[PDB]
Amino acid sequence: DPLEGFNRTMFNFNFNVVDPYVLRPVAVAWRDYVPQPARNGLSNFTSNLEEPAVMVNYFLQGDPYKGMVHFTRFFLNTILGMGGLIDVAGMANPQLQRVEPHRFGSTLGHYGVGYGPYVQLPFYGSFTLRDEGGDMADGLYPVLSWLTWPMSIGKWAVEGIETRAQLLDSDGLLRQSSDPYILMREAYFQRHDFIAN
Amino acid sequence: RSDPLEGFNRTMFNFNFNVVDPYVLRPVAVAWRDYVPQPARNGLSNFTSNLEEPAVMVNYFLQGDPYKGMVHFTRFFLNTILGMGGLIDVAGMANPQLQRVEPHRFGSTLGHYGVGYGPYVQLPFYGSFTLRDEGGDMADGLYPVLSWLTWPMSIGKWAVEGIETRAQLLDSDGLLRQSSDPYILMREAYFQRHDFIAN
Amino acid sequence: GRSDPLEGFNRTMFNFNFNVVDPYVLRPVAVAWRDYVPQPARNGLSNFTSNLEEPAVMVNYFLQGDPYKGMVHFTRFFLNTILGMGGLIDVAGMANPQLQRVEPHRFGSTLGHYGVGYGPYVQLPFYGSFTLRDEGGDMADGLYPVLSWLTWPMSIGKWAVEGIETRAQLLDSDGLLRQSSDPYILMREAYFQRHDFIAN
Amino acid sequence: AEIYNKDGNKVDLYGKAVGLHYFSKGNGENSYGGNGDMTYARLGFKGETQINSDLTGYGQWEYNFQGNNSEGADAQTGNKTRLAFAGLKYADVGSFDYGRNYGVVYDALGYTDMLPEFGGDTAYSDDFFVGRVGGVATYRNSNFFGLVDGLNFAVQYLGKNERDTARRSNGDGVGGSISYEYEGFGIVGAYGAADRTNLQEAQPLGNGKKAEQWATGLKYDANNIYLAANYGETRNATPITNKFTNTSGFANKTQDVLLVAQYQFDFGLRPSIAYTKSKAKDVEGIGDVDLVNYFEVGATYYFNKNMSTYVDYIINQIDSDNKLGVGSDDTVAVGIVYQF
Amino acid sequence: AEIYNKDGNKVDLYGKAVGLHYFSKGNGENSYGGNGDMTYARLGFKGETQINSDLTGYGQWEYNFQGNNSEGADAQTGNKTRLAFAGLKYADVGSFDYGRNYGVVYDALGYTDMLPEFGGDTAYSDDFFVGRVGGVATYRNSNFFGLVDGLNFAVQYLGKNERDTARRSNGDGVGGSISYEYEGFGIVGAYGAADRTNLQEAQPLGNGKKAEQWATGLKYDANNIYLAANYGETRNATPITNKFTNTSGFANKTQDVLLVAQYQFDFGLRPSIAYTKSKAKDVEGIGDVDLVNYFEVGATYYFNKNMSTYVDYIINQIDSDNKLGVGSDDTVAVGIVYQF
Amino acid sequence: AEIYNKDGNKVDLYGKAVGLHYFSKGNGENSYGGNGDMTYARLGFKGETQINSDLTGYGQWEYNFQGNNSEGADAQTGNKTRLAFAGLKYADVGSFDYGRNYGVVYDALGYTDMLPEFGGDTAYSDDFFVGRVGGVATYRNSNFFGLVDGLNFAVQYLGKNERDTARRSNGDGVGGSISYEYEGFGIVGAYGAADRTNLQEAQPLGNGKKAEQWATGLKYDANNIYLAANYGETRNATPITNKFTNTSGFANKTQDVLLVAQYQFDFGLRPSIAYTKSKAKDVEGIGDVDLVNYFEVGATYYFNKNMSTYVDYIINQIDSDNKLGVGSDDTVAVGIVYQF
Ligand SMILES: CCCCCCCCOCCOCCOCCOCCO
Ligand SMILES: CCCCCCCCOCCOCCOCCOCCO
Repeated sequence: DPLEGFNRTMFNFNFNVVDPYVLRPVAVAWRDYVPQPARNGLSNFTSNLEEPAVMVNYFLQGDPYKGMVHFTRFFLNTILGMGGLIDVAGMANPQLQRVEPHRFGSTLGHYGVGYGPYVQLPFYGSFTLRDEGGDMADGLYPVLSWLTWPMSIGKWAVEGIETRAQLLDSDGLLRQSSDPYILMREAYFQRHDFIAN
Repeated sequence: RSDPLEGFNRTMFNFNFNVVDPYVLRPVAVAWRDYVPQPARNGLSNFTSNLEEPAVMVNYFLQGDPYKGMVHFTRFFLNTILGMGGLIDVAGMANPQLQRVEPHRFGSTLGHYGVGYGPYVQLPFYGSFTLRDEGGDMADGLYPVLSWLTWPMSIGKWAVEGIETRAQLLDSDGLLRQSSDPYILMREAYFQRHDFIAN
Repeated sequence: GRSDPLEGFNRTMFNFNFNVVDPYVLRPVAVAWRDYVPQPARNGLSNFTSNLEEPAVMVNYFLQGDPYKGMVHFTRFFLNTILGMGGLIDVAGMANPQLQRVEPHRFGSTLGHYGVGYGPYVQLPFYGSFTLRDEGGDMADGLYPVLSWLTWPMSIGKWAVEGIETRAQLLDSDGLLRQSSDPYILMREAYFQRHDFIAN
Repeated sequence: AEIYNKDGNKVDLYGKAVGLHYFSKGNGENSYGGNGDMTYARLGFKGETQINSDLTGYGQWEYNFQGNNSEGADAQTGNKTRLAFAGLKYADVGSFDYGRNYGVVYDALGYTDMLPEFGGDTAYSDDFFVGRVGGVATYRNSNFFGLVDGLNFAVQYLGKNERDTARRSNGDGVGGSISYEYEGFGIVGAYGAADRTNLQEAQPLGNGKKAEQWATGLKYDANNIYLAANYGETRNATPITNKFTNTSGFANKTQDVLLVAQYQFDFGLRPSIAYTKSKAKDVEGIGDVDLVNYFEVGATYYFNKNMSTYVDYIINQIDSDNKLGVGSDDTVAVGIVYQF
Repeated sequence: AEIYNKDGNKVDLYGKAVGLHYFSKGNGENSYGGNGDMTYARLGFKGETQINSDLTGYGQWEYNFQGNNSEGADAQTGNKTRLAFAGLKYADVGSFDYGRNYGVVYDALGYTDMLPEFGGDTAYSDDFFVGRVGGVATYRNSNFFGLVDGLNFAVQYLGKNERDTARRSNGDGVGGSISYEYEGFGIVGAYGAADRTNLQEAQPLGNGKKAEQWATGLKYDANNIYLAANYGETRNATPITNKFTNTSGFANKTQDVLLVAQYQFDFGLRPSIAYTKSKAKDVEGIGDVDLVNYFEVGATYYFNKNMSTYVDYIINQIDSDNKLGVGSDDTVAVGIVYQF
Repeated sequence: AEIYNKDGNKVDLYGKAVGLHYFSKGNGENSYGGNGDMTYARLGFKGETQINSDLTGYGQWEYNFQGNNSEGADAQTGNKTRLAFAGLKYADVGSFDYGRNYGVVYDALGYTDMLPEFGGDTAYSDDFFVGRVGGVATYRNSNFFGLVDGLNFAVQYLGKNERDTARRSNGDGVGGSISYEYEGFGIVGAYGAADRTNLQEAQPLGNGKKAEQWATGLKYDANNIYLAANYGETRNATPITNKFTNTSGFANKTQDVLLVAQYQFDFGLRPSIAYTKSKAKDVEGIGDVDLVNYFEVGATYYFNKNMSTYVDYIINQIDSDNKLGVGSDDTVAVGIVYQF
């Protein structure tokens, strides 16, 4: 952790001002006024744009099975399920149940590549080079390639407000630990390694 | 009971009872019961009772009973189209709330809204007659279905219905000959029946 | 004792048939048949040739006054010809049992039905048994359809293939005739026992 | 086949698939029946609901899908609805059904319309009361309201069909029939008359403001034996078409005779022989001319109530020089039938 | 109707046979509905499979066979497949089906389309979103994702069908509807808009690059009583045809009003009354002109759930000198119906 | 579905409703598959009666109802009967059926006819023995009369169909096929020849008194895997159409190759890749020219035995300057399918 000094700084900016004054209020508004069918209807839709990328990426990892599983997700949900708003593939099989995506970031880490320094950015939060920034490769080919740069920042934000709400309970579970920066960096590496391996 | 022209009626009733019946009507009714087969009989009394069904509907509306009034529409509709122009009681075979019932024509509408008979009269060859009901029912002759009957057909409808009635009575046809004053029975029977309908 | 005018000529032609034309010619051909020809093919062909006689068997049953059997053999021909691939498959007979293929009753039996007689019983070389009434009297059916439409190649072909099948089926019972005192008298008594049954 | 029967309504969805071939000289142009592939299928339903002890409702629809068309431009050729009607049946009082249904003179012509493929030559479609026609209301009563046993009658009203071709048109009309059947024997007669449309009148062949058809029948039907005969006459009703002058229209008069004898063997075959002649009269520019004239020998083999096959040979007794052009060659049909 | 139900797939084969007749003055050319035989049949299947606790797959097809055609050249006249689509339904999340199906503006016009034979005059077939049209994808959701009870909505997409006639063609479009239903009462509105074909734009009647249709509806449907009313307007959508100039096209505008009242007597008869008016506006060479204007009185007798009969009298209040040519004589229908 | 099975006769009433859309650049006229709505439904019956231990009678009829027509003038465009035939199956001896049924070279061409929507480009309808055709008699036998297991043959007779268009006509003919199937593997070949109609001979494109079609196939069909390949050649049989000169006729020769690979994942998806090329030869005024040339990537999702969905992408590898005019743009189809 080279930039441990810098990262702790941007984590404070994030933990103690941009979250409780901005992100966490915006997320509270989301939880109260957006009706549930709309909320999971929206994350069904944004996550559909990643399914062709995950299919391509599981092929590049030598798992044609899971790669065609995520094809099926995209195919079934775009065509029958109203352009990704309805999860027919999951209502279909339990083997089509949505799981969290495996993008180029994981293809690098599957084929052995490391990250670099774990950095913490203001307003972004956590960032590594291999996974974030490596997932941008999936921006070079269709569905994710068709998103204008306004559409990307919107998908970032809509997803951001959703995830940020889906943590409003374990809110204090981070606020109640001696070093909440190191729990937040160990939770990042728990999730990001689990995916590649 | 009030009966003003009782003197005239009884003589005119006796003409009907003692000469015009046993010499004319009762032999004709015997011939009818003897030669006309039953499918033929029920085909005509359904058929003639159909020409009154639209009138019985119209008069039931005028009394504020759209229900009963709409039943008789159903009778006419079903029996005319499906029942071969009224020969077949498709409506009666259909529902029990549609069973053929006694007609409610203009006489009953008058008596419903308070009108009386004034005097009971009895005519030769005609039989019992009131102004309100008989002849007051002639109002229905001024408008559809019954407006389409020429006076041959009208006297034909009256005549055929009557001969049928007399044939059905050929069994009781004699229990009335065993009663002290058969004028007062077939006068009280007229008001018994005509009140029940009007109420 | 039966009456056999041409007994001398016949006994000679029978030895030609029994002791030379059979072991040297017919009987090898019959071995070939059962050794190489498959059964679907074999009973497929006996159905096919026995069909060409079915219309004749029908006409002759009418002339014998049995229109019932006569309409049976129509049905045989009709069903087996159209549905049974031109007579290859015995659909009649798979259908009803009263439609089972039976031995033909042609003009020979129709003459004998009306009691005609055979004349002298003859035996011919390469032919085998021949009488005037039945063999050759059956030729009358060659004058009217199905059998009327057969070319003289097809006629001798139907004759030959039917014959080779018959002879192949006999390849087991073979020795039972080679062990009999006077096999000319058995093989002609076997003819009349058979031909009377059809004619009567 | 009855495929539904629940809560007092039962539905028979029925059909057949018929493989047909016709053999006749050359192209078949001068044949009774033509030449070539004739395969067709049929689908329909007969429905019947028990409203109560007196009332039975019924309805029926039946279509003819031709199997002998290509999947291209000609696909619909010969496809048609045959029957489409609903009605009510009253206790002993009879029945009344309206729609597209059999004309009443078929109550008589059906006697002889018993052949495996052909026959019934006078029961023309779309021709007043002798075949199926559109817009008929039919009262029928069997056993004369419960009185006379085996005595049926029926009376029919024909709503005018002003169509595009004179051939298929008709005016307002009415007809009827009575049949008596007693111990295998049956006798029947029927008559109808109707107006001709203006279009039918403006046809070269046939003249008259009114068209009429009647026919009579005898039948014996018992002990595996079937013998039946029909006599009838038409005025201004039989569709005729003069092949030489390329005109259509109607024959001013025709006499019609049909005979049929069939036995049903227990081993399955129902052979049939039959004779049919329809002589027209007073034909514009021709005079007297035959329309139908043949003997038939045919047979049907029944595997079971679902599978059968038949041959039907028409020995066509029509002349080489028929003044209207009716074909003079024989035709023989061979069929295999799966029905349900 | 349900004739198969096994391994979570169930199949409903349904139909009817309707003997129909129309009565109108003279030949019927100047009628609301015409005159003569109107008998038809109907066949279809509704299939539905329970894939799992959330998924029900479904498909449905429905055809119209006319009983009033002859068996000759006209045999196919009026025959058409009406509906043909398949789809998926998700556990209180909605439904999705593509094919030939009802357009979305019918979600409102259905309120008043309850007459025995006629009515529902604005729900034209092949007319953007008001009737059955080909090539629509439809999302529908009932009870708003399980939350709001009785609140349905639906959103629909119209793929262009560039056909041979302007009348039946259409461009790309989209529409939607929302209804609320609560204790016998119902309110609904719906709207759609689409591009017009170059064919439709090159028409004498009608102008605009976009066709647009909306309608709104109220109903009370409880205690044997049925009352319903519909108002809507079209811009460039109602197909009109000017009888004098023999031109086709569309009305640039119409305001459409429809009302219906019916009672259901327990003894079987369902009388009906209705008023319908369709006023066109800004019509080429005419201006304001009525398209539909009548009162209706009618009734149906229900023998049981399978057999019925009806009469429907249209008091046609269209003017005698209607500038577009709409027929001004009355029409009355009599029908008998067996269905299954 | 089997909707009747009683007293030794069972009837399967089957159908499907297919919501179909084809996407191709622009109007789709220069596409592999066209552009727009492609929805259709299908209805049929398959019936089979048990006559006895040796005899089985059978019949079958199948129709194609187009969902992509209007209810107007075009209602019947593309509607067709596909199959209509009856026959008998005998014990070991085989089976024989006559009617409208698949041609014998499809006994080989079916190997590669497995794509979700397209493929099977050489199995033309109404085209001698490669597709569905009218008036064929077909003997088939399984396991060589019980002797050789997995060895089938079939012999078929094609009766002349002199229709109105050269495209759908044909003369008298005959053909056959052999298959051997043994543990996932299958080998098949078939050949037929027939006379060409005088109309067919009088076409600009294509010449020869005789039409001829043959094809051979290998398949592996096991372990959730399906691989198959087809080679064949035609002489004077493949219908061709020159879009530039607006003449049709036949290709004097074609060499035809089809390949198919598919896997069936246990969670429901069946991906598909396939290659098809059909090159014609000796074409009047053109010479050698491609007719079909593509790779296909597609997939089918199977919800259960009754509900499915598919996308079928044709990467159309055919030229811009095709001398016959074959469209060169890709086509991708999307389907949702309810069948029963
Ligand atoms: C055009 C599509 C090409 C991609 C398909 C290629 C074939 C992929 O084959 C993979 C087969 O693996 C199946 C074995 O199953 C293992 C996983 O299943 C375990 C269940 O949880
Ligand atoms: C079970 C095997 C299937 C039987 C197939 C029979 C196919 C028939 O082949 C006939 C061949 O005729 C084609 C003509 O080819 C040109 C030769 O003649 C040219 C002009 O003389």
